[PDB]
Amino acid sequence: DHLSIVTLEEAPFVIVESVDPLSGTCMRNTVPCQKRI
Amino acid sequence: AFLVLDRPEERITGINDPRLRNPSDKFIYATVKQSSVDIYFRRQVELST
Repeated sequence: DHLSIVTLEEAPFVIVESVDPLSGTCMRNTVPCQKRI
Repeated sequence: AFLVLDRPEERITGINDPRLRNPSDKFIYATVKQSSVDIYFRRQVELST
C-alpha cells in the first residue's frame, strides 16, 4: 500500500540534506523526501 | 592534583569514532587518492558518509 508520511527535520532523528549536485538524486543510506514553499 | 590531572586527550578513537562517522565541517580528514584506502571506503555502503 501507499501512504503519505510527514516528517520534520530535527536532531539525529531527521536530518534533511540536499540532493547530489551531479546525480540529482538521493545518495545511499538515505531516502528521498519533498518540501514545499 | 594539578600535576597528575593534566590530561588533554580528546583524541580520535579508531574508525568508529562519532566525529568520523558523523563529520562536521570543522573536522577534516582524508586519505591518499586512488589507493587501497579509497576503494575500502567506497566498497562499503556503511562508510558512504
